[PDB]
Amino acid sequence: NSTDVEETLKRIQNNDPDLEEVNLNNIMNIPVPTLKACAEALKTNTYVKKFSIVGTRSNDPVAFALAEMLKVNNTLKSLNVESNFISGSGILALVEALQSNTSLIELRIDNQSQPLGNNVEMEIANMLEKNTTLLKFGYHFTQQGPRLRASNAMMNNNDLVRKRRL
Ligand SMILES: [Zn+2]
Repeated sequence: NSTDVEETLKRIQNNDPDLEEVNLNNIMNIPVPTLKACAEALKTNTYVKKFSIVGTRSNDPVAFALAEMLKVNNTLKSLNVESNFISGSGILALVEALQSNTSLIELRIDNQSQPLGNNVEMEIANMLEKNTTLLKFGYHFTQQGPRLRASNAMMNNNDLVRKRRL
């Protein structure tokens, strides 16, 4: 990944119309403050459609910052925070943000360092049922109950798109 992180941050902040996709995947020396800055910048950015920070050694502070962003941003379509060190608290914050977001259609939280746990999984399933705009959720539920409810929620949301198309 040869992405210029600082330049990318600047473009997000300036709402550069040519920046539709941000991929910071596998860049392992990005300071958390910089990732936090990207999240803050996205609050007012209207052109970035995809934001990915897979394997960036991100943690809860970054997840919470992105959760705040999701409640304000109404243009980002896909957020990927896979393979990081976000805890169940950080992940729950991201999913909870969906209660007040109708733009995001894809949220990938899969493969953090630690497991979420049944209690977090159950709350997530509940949240996915309260949001009707998300179409893809990147995560493999360990528990059957939450797994089926989430599978059904995503199927329902996708059916909505089909019924309202054109
Ligand atoms: Zn998984």
